[PDB]
Amino acid sequence: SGGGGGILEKLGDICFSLRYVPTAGKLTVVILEAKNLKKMDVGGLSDPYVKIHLMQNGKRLKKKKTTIKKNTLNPYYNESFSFEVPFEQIQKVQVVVTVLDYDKIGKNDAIGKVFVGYNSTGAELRHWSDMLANPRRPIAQWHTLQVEEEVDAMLA
Ligand SMILES: [Ca+2]
Ligand SMILES: [Ca+2]
Repeated sequence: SGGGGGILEKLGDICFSLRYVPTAGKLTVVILEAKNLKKMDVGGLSDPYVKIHLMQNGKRLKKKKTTIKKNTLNPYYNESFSFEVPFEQIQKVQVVVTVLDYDKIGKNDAIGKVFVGYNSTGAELRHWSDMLANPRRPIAQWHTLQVEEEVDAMLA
């Protein structure tokens, strides 16, 4: 129950898998696809890429990013990323996933973001809990993107 703050924001959705291997402390995130993304270019679509941050206690510990897909609101990525998180800390971290529009000049604006892990709620918490309940198994799930203002207030 609960969560769902981004549902009516019409920013789009992201699908990714999570896998956690406790013995090795290996956390794997596969960015699969995004859909229904907000348009971010005047006269056009968006040039989306995805950023992943590992966080704890308001600090960005590690940063990864996908390749950029041009001129689409429904990008497919299928790009894998791994992090090292010891099992004693896996319930105390966040994985933050942000979709942005690449612009050749100017700060790249976020479309929206979500996080899973500590302090996550709703479908975000469910995905994380499913990952932890099933060591070694990747679990794929869709998530609704939420405005950065809101998500960042929860992460800070
Ligand atoms: Ca733009
Ligand atoms: Ca752009």
